[PDB]
Order: sequence, then C-alpha cells, then structure tokens
Amino acid sequence: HHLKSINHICFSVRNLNDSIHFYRDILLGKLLLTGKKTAYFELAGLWIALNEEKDIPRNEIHFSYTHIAFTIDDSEFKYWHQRLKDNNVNILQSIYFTDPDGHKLELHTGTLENRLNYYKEAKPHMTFYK
Amino acid sequence: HHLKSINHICFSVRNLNDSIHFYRDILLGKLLLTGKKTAYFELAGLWIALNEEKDIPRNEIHFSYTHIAFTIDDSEFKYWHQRLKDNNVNILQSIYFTDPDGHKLELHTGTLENRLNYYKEAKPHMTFYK
Repeated sequence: HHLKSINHICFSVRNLNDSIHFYRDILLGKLLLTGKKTAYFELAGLWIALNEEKDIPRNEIHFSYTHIAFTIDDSEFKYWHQRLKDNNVNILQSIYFTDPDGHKLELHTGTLENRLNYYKEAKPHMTFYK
Repeated sequence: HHLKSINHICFSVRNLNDSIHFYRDILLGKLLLTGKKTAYFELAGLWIALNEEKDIPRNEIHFSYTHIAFTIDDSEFKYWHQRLKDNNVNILQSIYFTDPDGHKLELHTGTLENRLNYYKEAKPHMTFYK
C-alpha cells in the first residue's frame, strides 16, 4: 500500500493573470482550466493548481519553507537562465528563482542518483542507506 | 525546451527524527541519506529532501499557501485514513492532513482528467481549454 505517485501541487497566488503568464508562457506549461479564482496547468507532466487569494500580505515574508525543483537537460541551462532573466524573473547545476508571489522554484540538471554519488565524495560523513 | 519532469521537493522541518518517522514509516517512503540536518527520501517515485531548521517558530502559522497531493487507489482510502488516524496524524475522494510541522499534504484517488470532467458537470461556468 504505498503511495503511487505525486498527484498535483497547489499554490495560493495574489493575481491569477500574472501567474498564468508565468506558468504558461515563461515556464511553457499548458493552461487547462480557469475560473474566477482558479487556474489548472499541466507543467512537466505535473498537474498544478493555482488558487487566487488577493489578500496574501505583500509586506511580509511567506513561502520560506518549501521549494519545488523541475528537471531540465544540462545543455538547456543557459537557455533557461536567459529566458528567466529576459522576463525579469526573480533569480536567487541549478537555477533558483521565484514565481511572481514568491513561491520558491528551482531548475536542476541532475538526478537523485547523481546527488547521492556527489555527496558520497563531497560529504562523506553523511550516512547512505541501501 | 520544455521542463521535463518534477525533480524533487524540499521541506524545512523542526525535528529530523520526527519527520523521518512520518515520511518513512507512516507514509512508507524509503530513507536514502541522512546528515546532521538533512534527510533524503524516495516517496511515490519522488525525491523529497528535508532540511532541519530547529528555530522555525512553533507559535505562528506557517506553510499556509502550498499543498502537495499524492495518488492512492480508491480502494486504499479507508486503509490510509485509518493508518493516519492510528498514528495521531493531524487530519483536516481526498484525505487532507499535515506532516509533524504543518506542511499541508493530501491523498487523492483521482486524475486531472477526472477532475476536469467533474468540473465540466459541477462548475460549468469555468472555462476549459483544449
């Protein structure tokens, strides 16, 4: 009875139209549905749901404790960096950035296996499980 | 140049040992690595990274604006509800719950296609995109 797969991700956003431009044009996702306060995309094979909450305060820090990373090919790194820079995205083997509200996102060019093998060399006092 | 897939998710957590018990025993994920302040799992085919931040305030609301849903078979609904209840998990076609810190999670038994077809009947004033 294991969990089978990731099903979807949902984010609260302040302005649906700004978020549709981000997810669908900048990140090249597919818009599937809208309501007055909702939008669904398919991005990288993943269902993403957006819920508009116009009152999330803009003068406070939110979204600090989660990040979501998507896979790109290594060869596409400069393409994506330039695309995000040319669209004035907030940019902080990985590109770290935020959506228009501040949800933390990452583009990464490696696998979990790559990362484990990297840490076995770089951080050998970690404990690795079979 | 589309994004290829979801790569991983990272969460900040206050107590690594409490979170390892949650992700690995209660949710049946696989522990792959630990450090003093890090743990990696594979859960539902997804790399999840945990970063321990012992100072996230316990007396404030956090994690409000994101949720992550995992797929289960319809027939496993009562199994999972009972498993989470019997492990004193905070429970709020879906089961809504939190991890020990408050990260919002969901078990869902349907697909995006199912949901679109549901809304075409239940919420017919939404706009549906081909």
